[PDB]
Amino acid sequence: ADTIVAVELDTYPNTDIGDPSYPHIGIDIKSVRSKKTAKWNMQNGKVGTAHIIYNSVDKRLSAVVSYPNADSATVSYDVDLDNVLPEWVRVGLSASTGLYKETNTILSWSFTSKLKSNSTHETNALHFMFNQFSKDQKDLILQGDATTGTDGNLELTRVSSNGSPQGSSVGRALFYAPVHIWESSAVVASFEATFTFLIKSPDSHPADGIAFFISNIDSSIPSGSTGRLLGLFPDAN
Ligand SMILES: [Ca+2]
Ligand SMILES: [Mn+2]
Repeated sequence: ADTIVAVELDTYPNTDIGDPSYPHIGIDIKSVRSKKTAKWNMQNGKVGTAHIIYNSVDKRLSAVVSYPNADSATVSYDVDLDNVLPEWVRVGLSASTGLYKETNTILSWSFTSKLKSNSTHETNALHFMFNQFSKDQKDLILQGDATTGTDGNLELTRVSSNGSPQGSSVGRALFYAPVHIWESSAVVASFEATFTFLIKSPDSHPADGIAFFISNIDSSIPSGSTGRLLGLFPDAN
């Protein structure tokens, strides 16, 4: 029952729900079964960066993920987000673990949305940038097991005292202000997001992944969305 558009960094291959047989980046439109994927050579324990871009003229949601000293991965999907999402949304980060586990640490997150109207003074914009996260980060809405401030970072899923990731965990952080992504006088609407993340696991098979997502403003974690559902979807439809 929420509406979800997401870019997933999916670390575990669930081949019965359509994943390819390797870690991958994907574009999810109202379903965990990605509309488009690309292979991702995820590196356990290294800091990675993902970038997400869209605009209402081209109507193409694109993402790129990379690590220093490595080649990038990229995915794009043609989708008119004015037909999928409401006029006002919230934007956020989500991650989960299941039987298999990893840390889902966010070290920085930035976002910019712009609406240009046909007026003389055309520009409307929202921008935020976090390069550290406090214990009490009042402009984020934390859901589930998400916490901020441990080492100045945002830990989307549970990590024990000694730094070990926990299984069967799910958490999200959403920016506190609603974001206006369509307006009747806008001639161009666009957005960009970037986040840096550290996925580490003591295991040879980490799971489940991190996603950037855009949702209805009152979105909440679906019941039972640990593991393969990434904190985003109530089922694998
Ligand atoms: Ca998966
Ligand atoms: Mn997937």
